[PDB]
Amino acid sequence: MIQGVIQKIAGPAVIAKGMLGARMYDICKVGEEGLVGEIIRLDGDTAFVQVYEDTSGLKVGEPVVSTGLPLAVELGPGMLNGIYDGIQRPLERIREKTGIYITRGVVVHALDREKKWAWTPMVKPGDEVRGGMVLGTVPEFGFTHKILVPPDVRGRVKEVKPAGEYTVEEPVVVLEDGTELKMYHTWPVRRARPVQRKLDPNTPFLTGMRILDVLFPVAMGGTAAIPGPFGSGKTVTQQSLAKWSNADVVVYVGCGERGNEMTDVLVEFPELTDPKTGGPLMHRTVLIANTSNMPVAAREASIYVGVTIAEYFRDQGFSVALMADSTSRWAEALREISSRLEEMPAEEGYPPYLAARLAAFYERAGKVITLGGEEGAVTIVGAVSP
Amino acid sequence: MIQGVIQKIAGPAVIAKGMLGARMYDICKVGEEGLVGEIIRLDGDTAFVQVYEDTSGLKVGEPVVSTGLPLAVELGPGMLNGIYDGIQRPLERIREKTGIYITRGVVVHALDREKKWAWTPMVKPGDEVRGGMVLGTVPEFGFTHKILVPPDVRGRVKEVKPAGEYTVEEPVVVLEDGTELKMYHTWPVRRARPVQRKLDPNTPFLTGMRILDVLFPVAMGGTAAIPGPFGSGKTVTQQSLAKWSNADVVVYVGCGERGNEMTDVLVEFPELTDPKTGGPLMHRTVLIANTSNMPVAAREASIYVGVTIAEYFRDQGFSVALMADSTSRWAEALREISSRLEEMPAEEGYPPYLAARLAAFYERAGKVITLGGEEGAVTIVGAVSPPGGDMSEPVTQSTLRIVGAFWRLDASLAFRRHFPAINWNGSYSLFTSALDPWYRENVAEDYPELRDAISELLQREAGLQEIVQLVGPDALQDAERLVIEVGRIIREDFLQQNAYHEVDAYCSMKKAYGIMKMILAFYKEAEAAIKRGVSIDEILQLPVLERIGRARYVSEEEFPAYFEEAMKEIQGAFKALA
Amino acid sequence: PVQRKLDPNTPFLTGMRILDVLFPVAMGGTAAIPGPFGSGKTVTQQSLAKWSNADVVVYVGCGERGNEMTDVLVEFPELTDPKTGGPLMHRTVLIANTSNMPVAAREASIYVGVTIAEYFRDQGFSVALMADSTSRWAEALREISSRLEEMPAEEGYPPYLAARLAAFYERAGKVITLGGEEGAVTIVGAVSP
Amino acid sequence: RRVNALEQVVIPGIRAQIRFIQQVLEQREREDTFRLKRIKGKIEAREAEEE
Amino acid sequence: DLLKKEYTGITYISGPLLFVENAKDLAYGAIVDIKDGTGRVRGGQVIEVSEEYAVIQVFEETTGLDLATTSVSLVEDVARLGVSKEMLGRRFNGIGKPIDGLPPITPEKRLPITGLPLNPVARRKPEQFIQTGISTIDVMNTLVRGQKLPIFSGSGLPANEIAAQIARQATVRPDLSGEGEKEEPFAVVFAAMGITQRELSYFIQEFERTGALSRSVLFLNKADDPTIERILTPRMALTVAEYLAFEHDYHVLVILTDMTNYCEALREIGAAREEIPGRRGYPGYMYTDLATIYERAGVVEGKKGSVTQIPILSMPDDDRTHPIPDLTGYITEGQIQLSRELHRKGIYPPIDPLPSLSRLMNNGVGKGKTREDHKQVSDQLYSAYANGVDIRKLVAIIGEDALTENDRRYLQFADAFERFFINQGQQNRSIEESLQIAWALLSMLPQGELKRISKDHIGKYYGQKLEEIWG
Amino acid sequence: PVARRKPEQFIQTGISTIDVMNTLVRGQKLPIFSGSGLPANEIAAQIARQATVRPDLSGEGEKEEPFAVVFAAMGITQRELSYFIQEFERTGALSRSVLFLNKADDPTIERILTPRMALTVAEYLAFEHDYHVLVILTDMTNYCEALREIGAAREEIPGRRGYPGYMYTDLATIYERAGVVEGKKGSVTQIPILSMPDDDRTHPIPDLTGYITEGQIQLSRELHRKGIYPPIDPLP
Ligand SMILES: Nc1ncnc2c1ncn2[C@@H]1O[C@H](COP(=O)(O)OP(=O)(O)OP(=O)(O)O)[C@@H](O)[C@H]1O
Ligand SMILES: Nc1ncnc2c1ncn2[C@@H]1O[C@H](COP(=O)(O)OP(=O)(O)OP(=O)(O)O)[C@@H](O)[C@H]1O
Ligand SMILES: Nc1ncnc2c1ncn2[C@@H]1O[C@H](COP(=O)(O)OP(=O)(O)O)[C@@H](O)[C@H]1O
Ligand SMILES: [Mg+2]
Ligand SMILES: [Mg+2]
Ligand SMILES: [Mg+2]
Repeated sequence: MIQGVIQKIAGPAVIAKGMLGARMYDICKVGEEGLVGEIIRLDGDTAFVQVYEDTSGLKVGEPVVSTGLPLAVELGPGMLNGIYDGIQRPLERIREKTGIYITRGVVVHALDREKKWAWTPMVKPGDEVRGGMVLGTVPEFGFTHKILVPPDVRGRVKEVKPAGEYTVEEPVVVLEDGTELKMYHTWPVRRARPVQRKLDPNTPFLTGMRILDVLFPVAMGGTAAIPGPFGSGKTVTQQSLAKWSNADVVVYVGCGERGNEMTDVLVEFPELTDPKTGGPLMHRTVLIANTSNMPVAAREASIYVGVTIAEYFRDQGFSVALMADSTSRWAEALREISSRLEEMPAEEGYPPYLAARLAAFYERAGKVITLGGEEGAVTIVGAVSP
Repeated sequence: MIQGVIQKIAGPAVIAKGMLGARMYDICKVGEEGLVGEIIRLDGDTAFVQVYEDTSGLKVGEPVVSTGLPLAVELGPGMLNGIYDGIQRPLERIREKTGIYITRGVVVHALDREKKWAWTPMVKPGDEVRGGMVLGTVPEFGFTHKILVPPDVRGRVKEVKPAGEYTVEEPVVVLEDGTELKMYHTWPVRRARPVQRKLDPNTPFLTGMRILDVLFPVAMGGTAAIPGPFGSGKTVTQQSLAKWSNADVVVYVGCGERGNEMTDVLVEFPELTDPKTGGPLMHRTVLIANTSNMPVAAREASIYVGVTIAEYFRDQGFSVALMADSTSRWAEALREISSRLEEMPAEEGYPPYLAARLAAFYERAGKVITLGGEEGAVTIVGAVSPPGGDMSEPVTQSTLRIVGAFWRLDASLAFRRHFPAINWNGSYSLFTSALDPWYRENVAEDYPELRDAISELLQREAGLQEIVQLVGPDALQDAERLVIEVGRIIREDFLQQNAYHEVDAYCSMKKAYGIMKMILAFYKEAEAAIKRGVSIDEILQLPVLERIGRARYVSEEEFPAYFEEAMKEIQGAFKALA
Repeated sequence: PVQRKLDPNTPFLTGMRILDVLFPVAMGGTAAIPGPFGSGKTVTQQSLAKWSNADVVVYVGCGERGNEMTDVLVEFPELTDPKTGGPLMHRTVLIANTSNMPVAAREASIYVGVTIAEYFRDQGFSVALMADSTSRWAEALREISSRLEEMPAEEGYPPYLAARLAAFYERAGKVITLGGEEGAVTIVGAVSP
Repeated sequence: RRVNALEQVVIPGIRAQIRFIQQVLEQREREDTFRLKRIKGKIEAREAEEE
Repeated sequence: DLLKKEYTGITYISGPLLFVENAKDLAYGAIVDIKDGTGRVRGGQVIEVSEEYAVIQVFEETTGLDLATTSVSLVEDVARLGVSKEMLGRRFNGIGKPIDGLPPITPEKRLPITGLPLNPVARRKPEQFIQTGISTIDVMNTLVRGQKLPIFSGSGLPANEIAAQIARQATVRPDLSGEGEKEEPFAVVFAAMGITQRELSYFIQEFERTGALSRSVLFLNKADDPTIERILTPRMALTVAEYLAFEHDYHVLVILTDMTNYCEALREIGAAREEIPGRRGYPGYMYTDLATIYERAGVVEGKKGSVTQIPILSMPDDDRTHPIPDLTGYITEGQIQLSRELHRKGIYPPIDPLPSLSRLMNNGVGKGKTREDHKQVSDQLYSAYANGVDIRKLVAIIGEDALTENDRRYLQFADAFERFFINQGQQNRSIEESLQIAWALLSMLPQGELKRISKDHIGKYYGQKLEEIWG
Repeated sequence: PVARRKPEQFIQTGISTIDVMNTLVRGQKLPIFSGSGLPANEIAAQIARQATVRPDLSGEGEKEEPFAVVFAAMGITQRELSYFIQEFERTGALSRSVLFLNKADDPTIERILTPRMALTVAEYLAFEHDYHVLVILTDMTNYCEALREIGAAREEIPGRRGYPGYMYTDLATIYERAGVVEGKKGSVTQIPILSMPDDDRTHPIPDLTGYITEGQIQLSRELHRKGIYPPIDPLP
């Protein structure tokens, strides 16, 4: 791969040299410690890397290795009932490894590679499969988890594993050309997942609050924003929506907020009851946490990871509700990163491309017809803390 | 000529190399297409050229040739009844040559070379001539055009051609040194034309609008500015001034505004009638148009061409009025050019030399004694759209210090359709005292006293309005209520003027004097009746109120009978009340 | 440097009824007397110079109008010292600046005065220091920072204005000198919003 | 009643608006000063360092 | 040549810009194709050139580009669009490529998208009055054929519904002017900058319902599309509109969905180039750039076609002093301003008549065009409404009981004016009905105070009761 | 500063509102604050035409000493130039005065250098030949604007609002030249004139002038519109 060394350090910004051949928005490994970085500039033989972890103690001359791939998540069984870092790292494995403090340089897998899952095949040899088609089902906590072909895959199948228990990284389907399909696949978080059609929202998103349901309704597949000063009740409203709403899967994103607001959700939720299945409430919830004293550059990654997971659960036919705790912290992260690049800012120091990012993020929401034929929807409620 | 090639293109800016020998502000020909450009920088062997035409499609390596002369205009017969672009090219010739669109690289002469003019000499061989002296006479519509010696020429004459018809290229003078003089000459636009002496301003510039002529006069040689937000009425006021003023020649300059406003002038004016000659109104007007979607760099050249033509018509002996559509567009053009040069700007991004340009432009206005011994005058009215929001922008502040009158417009008055919407509190004039002797002789002996009484009433009304916001109109006593009602009467009747009405569009001086006399007589009678114990409510029910309020729409020649009848009714009504 | 800073426990007898009774200031303390123009700052400051119980008096002008500085320069020598009947100028040091002096001289005016006051403190005396119009010293500081392109913070003032003001006022206090004796410095500063 | 209403409601609101507008204008002046610093630094760099 | 040249010396990629150093052969303003290492082709435009290097802005995103394998190829020196009469009923993206699945258009001509200025001699005065079916537009802010009449809107206000209603109901009245045979329908050109799926779905449904897609041409640039593509959409739309109007004698109506997004993209490009800013953030040349878009409308001497523009833009904090509404109001020929306070009371359409303005009204009204009493009625309505608003501000302070009879009459006129004249719903009103309602409202006042109307018109029309029309 | 002495003698300007209620003293810097449309030029011309010293009231009757007026005009137009020439030449007041004129179309550096030449001449006449001189500066707003243009042309970072940081020092080197010196008989008195740009006294130019000068005279707009001349407001 492309390999080079470091010659400049200033906060979370690292400039590497000898990187001729690296591509834009790739993922690099930085230093002896092995940090995670992303390239957003190219200039001659040099590259500009923003680092998603702490850069203290680095020195000039440490090696930089490029993986050649953009920032991607692992989508598959095992994401429910889980709490993840801003770049999709399970927090309880980090607790088991390091202890009570989050140190940098820890490498963990997103999905558990050692759990056995029950597999029930659907396809037959000789069948023609396309992107987004369903091949196999796996039992989860009350749900039925479907195994989907990656969207950019077409071929014919002659190999099916029989019904048994396998891990997530065993080939269950082999295509005619030799492509092996597993229970999980990876997707870059900056690309919107394909669909067939988008539909007009026509059913309400029931929140359980009188004033929001009666006077100012939001439809299944719409977007909403809730601004207000500190102490107004944004977090309590969002947590009440997580508890009581009729969505099948709830994805909660904590972007630069208090750690207590996430510990409360972690502790209290398993004792509650799911309104529409009767099981524990935590079995339907996915948590992405990046508190305020964690690295600044990881705030953007948390938002994109959350919206990518919510898009993934839409394609299975569920109805997903996404709650972003604060987008103002994401805006502050963009301001900091642009300040390291010495770009000319717009009003209040925000970069001029700030509105484009917000437009691209909210555009992911809608009621669609999935590639497999089922109907799903994603609704987004984002809190603004000005 | 100095020749070189190009290596930089970025918008309206072109940087050439190999140009050692070029001079500042020369005219260069850019590219094989032959575009017109101007030099503003010198750096070693490279020069910086701004282009007056579009630059898309040019390639690095095309030649650049310098003409060695600055930007000049052709002054002579044939400029009246014409319309020109920013660098003095007739638009009718372009319309003949091209389609409905304006393309680049069109070459046309400013003065028509085919038309033949009647020539009548005024000199004989052996005479001594000097710069600015006349020699000849050419008829042109209702005017007699005089052929002037260029200001830089002195010598003795031995040649005259007799009376005949000749083209403008025909030279009919030969001096002893052998030089030739023609019916036209070229003058650079950035050099002010010389005069013999300046004069004090002592004659009003009659605009035909009541509030401007009465309350805020401007002299014949003075300057005025009219700032206001969009939709307040600058362009309508300027076109009314173009139609109804008593200037001999009106030069109208459009700088960065809509093309429909120029089309309106092009269509309506040939139908209208000249106030002082009875001919078509378009025979006295010259238009210079550089619309908003035309190239940016030509906006400055349009202003300079307009002021140079206005100065030229002054030297013949006329009184010229100049209307500048917007100087804010000129300022924005200067800001646009300064971005390419990478300079360090002033408060709002404008270049620091902006304030000197405006002062140099406005200083050309005045009443002079020309080099030919006659008397001429140029008066400049410049509309200043406040560029961002308001009156604190540097353009308006720089304009405030060099103008003798300041007609501030208000958006709140224009919202409620109270045109002309002049803000009376924030406006002023400095030409009142000088014009006072003229008003006593030509209008009426007591006219300044009536004007002072009207201003005193408006000030009294403005004072009481603070109390009205505090307690309401019901708490005021009867005298102050009467003052408030009379102020409302003045605002509704005297100041308001509809520019699209058939009769109200123009108002002479004596009609305004009569209306002021009627209003002051009514106020005196009302105050006397207040002293006799009459309540205010029954006074306002009088039928004479409608008689005053509709005195605007009475025609000019019907007016004296109406004035006599209204005065008699004013006397009759209040004598029977108490 | 000193040995030890003591707590203030003796009053600074200003010689005025209201200031001594209602709003006293202890020796080694700091007082501020603000007010708009025409309020009465200068008269009170000069009365403090004339009538106080301080052994040595230091008077600092941060840069005044020329005629007012002329007035205070002429008026002071004519007076008499209330302690002994001698001239008042024998116990005073005068620092004088006008508005046309170099801007570096006006900024360093209050530091020279406080340094001299600290010097007399080490000998065992009690020193009263009067600063006139610290607002004009702040203006001089603002101009110096504008010369160095210091990115103004609050209105035009540099971000470190409060640090300099803290450094100036914290020099006042009753201490035990290195020689084993006791001295004090009292600072009164006039502000003109 | 009128005096009390004017003393309590109107004057503090006007004062709050005045100070808010003053703070916004001060912020804009600070931002343009920063931009001027950057462009001066850019101008002085390209004129000397290049050969 | 047999095969075209390629340039590989690229050493800069940051944001939307891209530097190449061996490219002196590219003309200024040219269009280029940027080839990825994987075979993907992206478009770009050259705006700087030198013997040293060239600067290229990229339309699409820059993900996946690298300095070792990327190459730049050349397309023609001027951005040219192929147009035809066959393109009515088609859909296109932001850069002119089909997205309806049909084969591409065979061009009759290829025209530069930047356009050329119209000669002021060749223009003519807009004259024809257009009956939009809305009283507050027909009577007080009249729209004539050939006018640029933007709509100033807020965030939650329904500008799209008003624009769709105007496009549905717009017609001319040859009978009033006596011009003879009835017109042909308008041809609609719809250009969308960054637009959500909700607004796009609403517009598509509304055009499908009335069958207007057979006459329309749509240029769509969605919210999830690349931002720099928004530079080219209005220019391509106006090129097509100009071609249709001035070469095939159509009557074209152009709708621009949100000029705010265009200004945002323009600010992005300007800030990438370190240009001198305007007032808030926007570049100093934004006035000139907007002027090349708006000023392409009008009518031309000796031709039957016409182009009418209805841009829609959102004032950010309902603020009229923002740079975008300010420059739009300086360039265009009027504005229609929506009011949030009227919207909160359930009034539709919520047009506030006082800040609204139509500059070209006087050309299209008067006798022989609509009727003889139009202008005076409009002026009297304006003055009476202004007095009503002032009296509202007065009774906010002093109280209702302290009013006289005159102020009470003006207050009741203002309330009835809003409730009946402005609130009309989805119904279609002719000009005669609107004038009748306006005269009925003015009959609530005594004849003494309406000084702006001539006594003949008062003697003819005054005295109508509103209960006959509304009861 | 140890060479100056306290001002103690008055100057009779001939205007009641200045002579009685706002007395002008030899050695004072007393600015006139005016608006935009207010007649500052007429008041300046009247003061220059009428001002004189009164030795008979002083002492036993005193011995007479010369008097002179130095006039500086910055950024004036042609109309003001003609007005001042005609005002000074029509009554013999020119015989005792010196005029420095700078038109609006003249270069800005000459505007910068204009008041310093007037003050140099005033200092020379007062302290070499024992004259009592009176210096009048026609408009300080024009001087401040020219200073801003010159500073921006030399790539200097501006100060508080738009004006350069060293403007407070630069104005001080102009105002503080006036005064009266112990051991000498002559004195210099200054009457600056300036127009408030926003018509607000919190603008930097009026604000910095209040720190250096010793008073103010303010013209009133209401008195001007009522027909009163000269419109001096006695209260502020
Ligand atoms: N619906 C509610 N019912 C009861 N108490 C409430 C409700 N909403 C808010 N509160 C109270 O107000 C507090 C507001 O805290 P919350 O975290 O919701 O505020 P916030 O606006 O999200 O602030 P932050 O910006 O700090 O995250 C709650 O902790 C609770 O005490
Ligand atoms: N004196 C007047 N009488 C009647 N109507 C007037 C008068 N003045 C202005 N108006 C009306 O107000 C409108 C103002 O438009 P106008 O072209 O004068 O604007 P402007 O303030 O000059 O703006 P800009 O040139 O910046 O677009 C006119 O079109 C006309 O409808
Ligand atoms: N103890 C006092 N007795 C009489 N007058 C006083 C006293 N203190 C202050 N004043 C008055 O207050 C006014 C302001 O004086 P001064 O302090 O010199 O100016 P400023 O307050 O502007 O600094 C003086 O005119 C003076 O007469
Ligand atoms: Mg919270
Ligand atoms: Mg106009
Ligand atoms: Mg004081």
